[PDB]
Amino acid sequence: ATETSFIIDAFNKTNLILQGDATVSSNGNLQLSYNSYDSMSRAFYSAPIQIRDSTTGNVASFDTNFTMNIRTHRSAVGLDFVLVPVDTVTVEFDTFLSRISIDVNNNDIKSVPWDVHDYDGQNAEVRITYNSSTKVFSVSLSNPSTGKSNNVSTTVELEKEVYDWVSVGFSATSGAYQWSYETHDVLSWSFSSKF
Amino acid sequence: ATETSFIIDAFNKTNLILQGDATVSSNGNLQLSYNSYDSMSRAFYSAPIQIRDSTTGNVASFDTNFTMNIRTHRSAVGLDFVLVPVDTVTVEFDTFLSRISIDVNNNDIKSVPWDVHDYDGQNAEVRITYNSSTKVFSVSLSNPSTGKSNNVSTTVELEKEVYDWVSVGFSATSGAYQWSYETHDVLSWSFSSKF
Amino acid sequence: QYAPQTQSGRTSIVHLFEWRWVDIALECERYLGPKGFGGVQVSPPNENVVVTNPSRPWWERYQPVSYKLCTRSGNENEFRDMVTRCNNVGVRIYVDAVINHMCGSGAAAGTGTTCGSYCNPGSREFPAVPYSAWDFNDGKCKTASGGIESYNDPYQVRDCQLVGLLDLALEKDYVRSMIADYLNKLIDIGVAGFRIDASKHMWPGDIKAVLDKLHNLNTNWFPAGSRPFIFQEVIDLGGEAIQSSEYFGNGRVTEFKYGAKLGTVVRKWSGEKMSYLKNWGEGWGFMPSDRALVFVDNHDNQRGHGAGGASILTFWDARLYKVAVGFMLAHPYGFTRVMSSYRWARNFVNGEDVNDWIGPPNNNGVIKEVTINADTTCGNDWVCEHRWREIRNMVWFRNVVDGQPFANWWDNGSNQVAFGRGNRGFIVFNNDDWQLSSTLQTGLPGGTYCDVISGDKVGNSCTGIKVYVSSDGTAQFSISNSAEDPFIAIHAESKL
Amino acid sequence: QYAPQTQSGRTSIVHLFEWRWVDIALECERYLGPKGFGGVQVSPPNENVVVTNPSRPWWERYQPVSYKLCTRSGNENEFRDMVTRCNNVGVRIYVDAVINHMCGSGAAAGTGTTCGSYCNPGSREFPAVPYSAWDFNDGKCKTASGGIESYNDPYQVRDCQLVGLLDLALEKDYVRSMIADYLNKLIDIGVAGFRIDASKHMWPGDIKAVLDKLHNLNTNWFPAGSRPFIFQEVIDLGGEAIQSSEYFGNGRVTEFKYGAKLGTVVRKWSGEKMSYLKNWGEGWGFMPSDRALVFVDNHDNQRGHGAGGASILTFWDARLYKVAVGFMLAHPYGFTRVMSSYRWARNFVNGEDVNDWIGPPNNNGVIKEVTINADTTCGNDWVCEHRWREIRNMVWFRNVVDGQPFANWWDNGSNQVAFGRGNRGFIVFNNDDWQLSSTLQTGLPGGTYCDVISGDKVGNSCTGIKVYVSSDGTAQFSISNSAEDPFIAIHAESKL
Ligand SMILES: *[C@@H]1O[C@H](CO)[C@@H](O[C@@H]2O[C@H](CO)[C@@H](O)[C@H](O)[C@H]2NC(C)=O)[C@H](O)[C@H]1NC(C)=O
Ligand SMILES: *[C@@H]1O[C@H](CO)[C@@H](O[C@@H]2O[C@H](CO)[C@@H](O)[C@H](O)[C@H]2NC(C)=O)[C@H](O)[C@H]1NC(C)=O
Ligand SMILES: *[C@@H]1O[C@H](CO)[C@@H](O[C@@H]2O[C@H](CO)[C@@H](O)[C@H](O)[C@H]2NC(C)=O)[C@H](O)[C@H]1NC(C)=O
Ligand SMILES: *[C@@H]1O[C@H](CO)[C@@H](O[C@@H]2O[C@H](CO)[C@@H](O)[C@H](O)[C@H]2NC(C)=O)[C@H](O)[C@H]1NC(C)=O
Ligand SMILES: *[C@@H]1O[C@H](CO)[C@@H](O)[C@H](O)[C@H]1NC(C)=O
Ligand SMILES: *[C@@H]1O[C@H](CO)[C@@H](O)[C@H](O)[C@H]1NC(C)=O
Ligand SMILES: [Ca+2]
Ligand SMILES: [Ca+2]
Ligand SMILES: [Ca+2]
Ligand SMILES: [Ca+2]
Ligand SMILES: [Ca+2]
Ligand SMILES: [Ca+2]
Ligand SMILES: [Cl-]
Ligand SMILES: [Cl-]
Repeated sequence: ATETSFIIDAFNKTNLILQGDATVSSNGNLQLSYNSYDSMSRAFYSAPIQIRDSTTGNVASFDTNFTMNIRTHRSAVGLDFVLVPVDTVTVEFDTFLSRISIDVNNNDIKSVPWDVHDYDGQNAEVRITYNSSTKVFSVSLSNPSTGKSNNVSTTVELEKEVYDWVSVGFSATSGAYQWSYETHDVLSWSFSSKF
Repeated sequence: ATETSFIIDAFNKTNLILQGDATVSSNGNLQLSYNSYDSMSRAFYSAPIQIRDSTTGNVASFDTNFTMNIRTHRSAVGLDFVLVPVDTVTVEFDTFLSRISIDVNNNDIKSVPWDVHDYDGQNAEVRITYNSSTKVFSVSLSNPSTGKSNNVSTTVELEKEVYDWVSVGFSATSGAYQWSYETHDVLSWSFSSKF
Repeated sequence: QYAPQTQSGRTSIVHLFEWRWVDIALECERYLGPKGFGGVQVSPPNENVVVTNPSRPWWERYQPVSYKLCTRSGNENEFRDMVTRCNNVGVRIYVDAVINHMCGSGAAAGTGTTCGSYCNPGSREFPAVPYSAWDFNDGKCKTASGGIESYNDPYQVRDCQLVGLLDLALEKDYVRSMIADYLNKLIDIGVAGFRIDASKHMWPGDIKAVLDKLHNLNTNWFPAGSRPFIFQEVIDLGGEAIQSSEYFGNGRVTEFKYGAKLGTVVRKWSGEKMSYLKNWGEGWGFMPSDRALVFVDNHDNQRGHGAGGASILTFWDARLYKVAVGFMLAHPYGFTRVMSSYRWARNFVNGEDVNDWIGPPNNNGVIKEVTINADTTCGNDWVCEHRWREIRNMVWFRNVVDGQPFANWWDNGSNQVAFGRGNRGFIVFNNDDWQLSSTLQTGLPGGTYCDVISGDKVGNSCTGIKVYVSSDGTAQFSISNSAEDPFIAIHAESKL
Repeated sequence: QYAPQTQSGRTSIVHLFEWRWVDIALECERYLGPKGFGGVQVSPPNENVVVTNPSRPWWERYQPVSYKLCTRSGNENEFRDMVTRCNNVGVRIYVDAVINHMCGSGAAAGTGTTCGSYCNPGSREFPAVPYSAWDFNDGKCKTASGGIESYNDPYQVRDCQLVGLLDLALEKDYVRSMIADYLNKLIDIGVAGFRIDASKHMWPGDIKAVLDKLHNLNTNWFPAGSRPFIFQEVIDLGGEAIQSSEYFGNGRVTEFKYGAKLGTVVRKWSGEKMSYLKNWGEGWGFMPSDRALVFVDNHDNQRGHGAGGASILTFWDARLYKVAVGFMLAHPYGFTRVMSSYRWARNFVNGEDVNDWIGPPNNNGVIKEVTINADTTCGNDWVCEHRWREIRNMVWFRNVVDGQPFANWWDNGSNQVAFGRGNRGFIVFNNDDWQLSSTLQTGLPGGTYCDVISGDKVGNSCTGIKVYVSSDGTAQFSISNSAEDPFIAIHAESKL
């Protein structure tokens, strides 16, 4: 088994897998959707993470924090945190539908509405945690400047072979026509998995 | 900047980059040189590690432990721990020359002799540490069963652009003719870098 | 489907974004025809919903309510007049075909449409077509919202609603036929081809079905048996389930990687240098040249970059834009499209531009005419990049070197680059922060040539820089990094 | 350099490892010739240092002291006799050329050599050649030890000492000439080609220089203008600085990836299945077929696997070995080499075999003769894999299908596979833990064929399994997973 932990206070292309319109700016910000529209861009940490040890059937607990800054210029349109098998589990911050969802295999297991206006153009701190014991998956969103918060938790079952190894990262989608201009920035990111 | 840490109690090909005669056995052991001779095999962790942050000139301290089992069946011939720039710094456990060296750019900065007979076919615990403050690079080798130990330390300067990002891993070399049969196993490995 | 159907020798099309039909007709005769432009991409000519908040945005034209040729650009007679007049001077017309959807499902029922047609979006009623609830994908879409929720699922992006737009059931022969009738009416009027809007949101096979129902082009201007030129808008930068290659069988596809990559290089970002353009084209992972429609910026992506950080080059960054457009027009890769825009007020509210929605220059909603100044520039806020000497002369350059192979590449290992096209043209760029002073092999016949970037060949002289190419094809070049246009281009027709 | 120079129709060579010249001569006449074997790779025929601790190991033969044809295998006259007799029955001889080095620098000066020649390794004196201190790379090597310290540095692996062996200065014309004289003497005797030992440790250009000095083959047995066949030993599994491709200009190269990969598949390790062999060859990342010398195991890598964990298959795992060798012999990729070994006592001391050094069967150091039993097997501890029916018949199969394309592949999605070679041969394997019962298209003419794996075609009948192929080329196959040899092979010459 492999437990891994990393703390990124400023990004660099070197240890990342970038797909589509995903780049790292001179000041270390991971930028997605800046140059395109009606498409998806992704950025993953270069090393796969083990969520389930097939040898013991043991599933890992993980915790991750990241600060993002979404600018609507006004998921179908939004920023998603994803665990993609090397059956995807996604945490969607959908600005078009105005909802935050815990999605598994395209099925929204749980979702709460959110007012994008409370976080638009501002640094938002996100924490996603999964306790393999209680099987509780939780999402915390907060605007440290205004004190606003949004939370959503549910129980997800990751005790399946498909979740043995996954790539962890971000997926951002830009819409079409008037929804073509949303940009997404991730300033920092820390992740930790443990059996 | 990125700090990263990982603990592998049993290997898996998934998060590794294997080159040459390097495989992971059914029981989770990283095996090198089992099927070949007179060649080099390598195994690296899939994600590059940042040793030097160009933005601040700051160089990271790192610590790593691994347990190996070399079987001579009796470096030019041996197992080496390497930091390869994405100018290589190597720690050589040379069984042919019977020496342990701290090598940088093929130049042995420091080396001590070792009796391979004290570790042949037995689990050996290795610790390599680098303190960026004192710039001291140290190597500790010990046979936990017999209590034998070998240590070597020196000062290495990693404050160079080439060392910004590196791949960390193992490199094993098998010799020719009567030196064609040495096998190398790595059972576990933990690594941690910090600024 | 891949052949542009332009007149003999014409190699580019220009997007006269939001122009009125009467102005395009005049432009064809007074400029595009004489200047060798191959064609014009026009805004959607079919009836659309009126959006009053914001006030008549450019994007309301991508929300159809019927196929009547009645919009702010003009009516059917004005449209026919334009097509006839342009064709007569050898300039083709390509229509922006909005066929994946109708208007927003949340649109108000009524007659707030550009031609007064009635529609009830809520009940999927478009009596002017006619389309009814059963002509849409509502029951086929797999999502709970009825909208696209994941771009990693092809079924969602093709069968569900794109940003709330009512999604047409393109597998039905009735729908296919209604669209085919619309496109065939245009073909018969004299249109040479179509830009298929939102192609990523339709199945390649469905588009193919419609295309197979199209007539050959009007023999009044086209040879018998000519098929319409087809270019599909598909944004594929590599980060998703749908790939541009899925559409190669229907015609050309927009290569969005082109402008994004070029912009990064010309700006010298991310460690990119112009010397890397040596293997530009398929070498950079682009689609096959014969399947590509290329451009530096398009009507959509030229917006939303007020806050910086975007590599896309537009008229807002004139100097760098001219260099990028010049390189594109000189390079053999793809079929080129030139952009022609209108300027809008870039105003920020809390760090984001709020005028990316603004429509064309207008007087209480009525689009302003394009006025031509004595210096050949445009008034009424139309920027007219196609009229800039540097761009105008480079589209001419492309016509002149048409067919000639990429040759005689040179670079200084940094940002000074040069290359020719057979023995008909040569171009040199200085994107370094220092002077360019070198003698290069141009591959051209000896003689004196007028640089078409700084001037023109008028009569027996050049109005700008003159380049002297010796008998061996070599020529001395001196380009200051402080020059207004840090690049020089010469061709067979600028020779004295 | 790539053509084996075998007689018409012969497609394999066998390594008669450590055999005496007199025994090879007899084997050529009584077996290899009649059975269609193309040639024999012989152990180094030149004088070597005597190692008494361990007692005469196989590896002492890779430490030259002179180029006199005098070793434990025999003397010059016996060697000439062997070459003549083998050539007369159409079996070629390929010499293992040890030319990168002489003996160990730590060897004792003296006359403890196979032919009594004197040498003083310490002072780099080899008067029987002669070579002196200046004919070695001591001053060129960049390491402090004078030995190879890193395989990631080409200069170290080529110019420094390989495991303490005195490294020859191959760039010097004198050295090149001494080696060329040695090789030319062999060519004139009638040798068809050479295995270049330790090629990774010599510069490709240096080897080339020596090769250019070689004579054409002896016209007594070879057509005028024939160049010697060359196969270089280079171990490149992909983990290092030197690549096999660097040697393609000199002749063939040993493809070590072949046996390692095949072994993993046949053993069904690491999730590998035989069905994956569909694109075996260049598809698996191997070198070009026309540059490859392939084999399942060689004299060196067949050793050291007593403790398991190694994928390499050898005579020790007879059942799986026959399947691997059969697949190799049937597949069109590369030029094939069959191994022929002697058995040694696999004894462990603390988890490691201590007899990997043991030399050939012997009586106080004198190599034992190869005795042939009535059942065509060998005595005196020579295993003689080349005499196993299954291997013998597959080398015949390869001759029969020579030139025919890979065709009619079939697989059950697991470990049951089948394929043919044009219309001359077909082979089917069952490596699954269940019965194989299927009717397959063999591509062969209708008729009854003798399975050459379980028996032979003797007179008017088969001694083993019979396969009945219908007029349409289809045939019923039934192979139990409990069969001694879980595979069947038929060809044009086993037809009744
Ligand atoms: C990511 O790290 C890379 C490698 O350290 C940085 O690239 C280097 O930046 C240094 C300092 O400016 C230069 O001296 C080197 O020439 C660069 N290497 C190359 C090949 O460009 C890069 O700046 C980092 N990016 C971020 C956003 O931190
Ligand atoms: C993500 O951030 C959370 C919240 O700060 C971290 O949890 C805290 O760690 C701090 C510092 O060690 C403690 O003082 C708190 O007791 C922890 N909990 C809370 C609710 O504050 C967590 O360590 C972070 N995880 C990662 C992977 O960076
Ligand atoms: C490394 O992890 C991989 C993925 O979990 C393991 O492969 C799986 O093993 C499980 C349990 O035996 C099987 O159910 C799956 O079918 C396997 N996946 C595949 C594609 O084989 C693998 O066993 C692990 N290796 C080690 C040494 O732990
Ligand atoms: C490598 O192993 C060393 C030695 O055990 C670790 O250092 C010790 O950590 C333990 C457990 O936290 C402490 O009790 C000791 O005080 C530490 N020092 C010594 C000398 O024992 C070290 O944490 C390990 N490093 C990694 C990266 O795994
Ligand atoms: C997970 O939940 C268990 C059981 O409630 C709790 O005791 C434990 O502290 C949790 N572990 C982590 C890593 O959150
Ligand atoms: C490195 O050395 C410094 C200075 O002697 C010491 O204070 C510190 O504890 C060390 N840090 C690490 C991470 O070893
Ligand atoms: Ca969802
Ligand atoms: Ca955008
Ligand atoms: Ca060294
Ligand atoms: Ca070996
Ligand atoms: Ca649609
Ligand atoms: Ca050598
Ligand atoms: Cl477009
Ligand atoms: Cl070999």
